Amino acid sequence: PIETVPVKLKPGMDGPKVKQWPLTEEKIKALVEICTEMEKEGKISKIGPENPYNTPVFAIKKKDSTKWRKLVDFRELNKRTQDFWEVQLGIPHPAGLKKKKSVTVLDVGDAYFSVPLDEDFRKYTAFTIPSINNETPGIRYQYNVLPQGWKGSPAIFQSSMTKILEPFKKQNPDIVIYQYMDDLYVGSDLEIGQHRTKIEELRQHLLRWGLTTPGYELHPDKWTVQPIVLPEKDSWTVNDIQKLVGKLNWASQIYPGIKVRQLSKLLRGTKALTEVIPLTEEAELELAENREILKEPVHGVYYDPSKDLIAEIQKQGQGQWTYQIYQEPFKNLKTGKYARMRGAHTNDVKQLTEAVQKITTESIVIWGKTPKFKLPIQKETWETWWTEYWQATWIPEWEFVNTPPLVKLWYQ
Amino acid sequence: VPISPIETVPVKLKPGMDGPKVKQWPLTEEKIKALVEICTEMEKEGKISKIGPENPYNTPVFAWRKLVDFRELNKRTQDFWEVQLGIPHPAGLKKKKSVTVLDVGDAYFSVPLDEDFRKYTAFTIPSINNETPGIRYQYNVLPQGWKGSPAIFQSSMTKILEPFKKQNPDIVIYQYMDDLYVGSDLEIGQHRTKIEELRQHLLRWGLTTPDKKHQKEPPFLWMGYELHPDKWTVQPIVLPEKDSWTVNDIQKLVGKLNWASQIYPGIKVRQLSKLLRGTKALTEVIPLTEEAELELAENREILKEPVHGVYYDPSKDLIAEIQKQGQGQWTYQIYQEPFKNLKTGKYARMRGAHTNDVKQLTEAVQKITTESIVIWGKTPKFKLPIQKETWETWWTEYWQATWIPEWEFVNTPPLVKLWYQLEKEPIVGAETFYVDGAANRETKLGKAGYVTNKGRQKVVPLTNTTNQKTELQAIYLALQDSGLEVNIVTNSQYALGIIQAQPDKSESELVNQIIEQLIKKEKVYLAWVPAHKGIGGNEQVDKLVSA
DNA sequence: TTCCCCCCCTTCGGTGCTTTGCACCGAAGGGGGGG
Ligand SMILES: Cc1cc(/C=C/C#N)cc(C)c1Nc1ccnc(Nc2ccc(C#N)cc2)n1
Repeated sequence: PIETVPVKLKPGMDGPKVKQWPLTEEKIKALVEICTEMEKEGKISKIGPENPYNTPVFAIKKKDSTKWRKLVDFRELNKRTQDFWEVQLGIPHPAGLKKKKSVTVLDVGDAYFSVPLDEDFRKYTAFTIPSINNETPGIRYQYNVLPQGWKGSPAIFQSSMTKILEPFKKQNPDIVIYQYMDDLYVGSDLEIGQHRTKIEELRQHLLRWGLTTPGYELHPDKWTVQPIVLPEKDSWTVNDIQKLVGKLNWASQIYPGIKVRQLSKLLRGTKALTEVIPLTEEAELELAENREILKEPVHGVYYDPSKDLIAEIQKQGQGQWTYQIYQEPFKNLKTGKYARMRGAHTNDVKQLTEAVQKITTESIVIWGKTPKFKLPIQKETWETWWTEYWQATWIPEWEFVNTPPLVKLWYQ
Repeated sequence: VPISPIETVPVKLKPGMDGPKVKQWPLTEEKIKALVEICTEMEKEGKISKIGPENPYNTPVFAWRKLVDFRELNKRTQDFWEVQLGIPHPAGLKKKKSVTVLDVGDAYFSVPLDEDFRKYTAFTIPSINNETPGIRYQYNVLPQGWKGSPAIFQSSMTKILEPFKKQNPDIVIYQYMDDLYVGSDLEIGQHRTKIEELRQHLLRWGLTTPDKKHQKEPPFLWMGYELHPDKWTVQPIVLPEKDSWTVNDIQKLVGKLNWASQIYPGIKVRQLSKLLRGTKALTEVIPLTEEAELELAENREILKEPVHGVYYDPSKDLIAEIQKQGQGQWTYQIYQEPFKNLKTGKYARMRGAHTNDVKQLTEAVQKITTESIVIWGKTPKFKLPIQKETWETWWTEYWQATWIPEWEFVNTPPLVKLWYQLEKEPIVGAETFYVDGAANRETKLGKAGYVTNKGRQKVVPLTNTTNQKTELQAIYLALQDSGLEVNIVTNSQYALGIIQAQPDKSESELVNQIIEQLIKKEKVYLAWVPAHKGIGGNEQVDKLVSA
């Protein structure tokens, strides 16, 4: 056989020259085993010292699967080939995927093994396996077939994927289809049993068409931008009204109609924090009006595809987190919270990894454009430990934050 | 027609450029006229062959034997991939029974160049003592002094050696400088057979490896270490004892101590490095203080007695222990068996202006974990001098996420504990101060004060201070004249960001005084309110400081 | 008189924010072990 699509970087830009982080001994043994197995089938080809490019490589696992899997950080090669996949062979993003009751995720990675990569491009997708203590030189390879985790791989394989999925789209026009990286999101309004049967039908259809394949449901109908609610107290003290005034001052930036001038009528003196204050009726009326404001939609909020989504994560203790996906500061496109799981005591970085995966999957479903994370964690700890509990086929873009968070205004 | 026993590696150039021309440079010392004779010998042995008028080249003679300088050409050569960038550390080396060194100096001229690229490495200079116009020249093998020659030679050597490494992995082969070191668990009775087989294998591919000197010479003195059969040390450390120390001398001493701190336990250089703050001239002599002299003598005390690390074993697991040293210094020992260390190290980086001890332990376990991953591949079992309850109380209430690998408590004081903890609820029976501090940018004058609920008021002036420091001093005033149980209200969240983190040491003495006061107290509660709203007594104290 | 890698400790500078100060951070020069 078939013609190879000419993939070229933008003029005036070089290729990826990123180094690779040291790996654990088992993540090197399994990596070598998998790479030799892929070498026996002509999927990767060893390269000589005339290829000055490199991309980082990690090893991960999958849920309910002891077998390891390889992963290549194409976060820079994706940026370099900005024009190719985005402009020439872009993928439309439906605006109705949100309304589906259930969304299931499937893997189409092995369908990418068939198409070989362009001859002129094979040098850019070069990676190396390191050695324990650097005693021996790292074993270098390059991709022969189309590579997983690269932006241009779906852009090139969409022509065949449309022919794969046309009969199912025609026979079942009540199911929406979306593709991002090697992930296929299928949206439907059916019930659990019918959805599972239809997913099995899709799996067997893909197997029959030629795909090699060796719960998992998400419900967008259970997602809602969380609103902020003012505290409710049977007994009101000076400390509580001070906290409420501070919270309303903080929230007045979000809502221009927030008023706190009547709240100061109860704090005209240097009263002690512990002592109680009876509540005046004007203050109660304004407090109820502010509560009513805190349910209205934010005025001036719109989604502009030109800019990039910015995510944030705040740890609220007890193994609980909050997040706010937004573009302009204090103008939240989406908010939410995340809680513990079946594990009694597992980890703190692992919970952050799961929260990041959930946030980015929801951002793909809602918008299709992955945000950038302001992760509240040490850079060294994250870089050292993220791979141990990360189960995904792609990597977001995160910048770490070193500021004092005084945000107790998200979880009570 | 030329010959080639191994595969050639294609090389390109940066597009749009051609071959340069270089001015004459002085020749070597041991040869001044023998260049033509050695060129004739090279042409006889096939490394060099004459050509026609290919393209304008002009290259000098380097200032051993003749060496052609391609420095101007090296700016036209394709970029290559460097093979070895991180040197192995001796601790992560397995214990070999015997070692043997072979010479591969001449084998560097036995890797054929690219047939398409041979026409670029051409020498175009005649003799010096005689009178000749000039002969032709081009390399049929890897040139010396080329940008890409070392990488190509290393790749070819690895390709040649890999078939032998496949059959018998027990023998390890390393290529440093221009030799080959072979280590094996076989005794000398059978080591020679393997050495002979390796030599025959290298000869089959066209390389001869004769060497006699270092086959019986351990230690090996490699990169600054003293590798023996089953131990390793550092090369001997020289400590200057000159009475007068300049800035450069202190820098040299602290660098040498940092290098020597990898095998000698309990080396502290934190006090010495402080002497270099604010001084940059090497001709300025900095007088020595008491703490610096004491720590310098302490460092000298370890180095007289020699100790040797042991070689790693992959059949066991490694344990890392951390000990405190005060002022923010930590020392760790990594060993696979007690009293037989694999490595030692120190950590003293001051990450941030305001930090405490538990955060330092968190930042110190990370370094050990990363170093173990780089060197040994497995994370070690930590044995920290901290209590699990303190760790939980700190990490469940801190905003930053963090993790520690499997670690066990060991009782060896000084233990690491959080000195003071605030209260989350207002105290019953505690006077509620309302503090404020104001400053002026023009007059550089400020006023810090507080008003209590009982009616007590206090204001103090300050000079050459900013608003943040005025507010911190107002909190200081609130803490000074108060009971054990204290409630405070401040309208600035910067002091809240400082105090709430609960630091143990700071680079500003005011915060140090604040912790010194908060240690004596029993229960402290700090609250934040927005200013400019006349909330509580904040308006009164704001008026007092502003008027 | 090179240049680069690795490591460490200050100094410096521009962001991010608590706002012409203050905190955090990376990268620049010096000091070590070699080519
Ligand atoms: C880094 C390294 C440096 C030299 C030395 C280079 C130089 N000069 C020699 C060898 C063979 C190696 N490579 C390896 C690999 C695995 N285990 C070991 N252990 C080991 C190291 C030194 C001695 C000795 N004597 C014995 C065993 N060395």
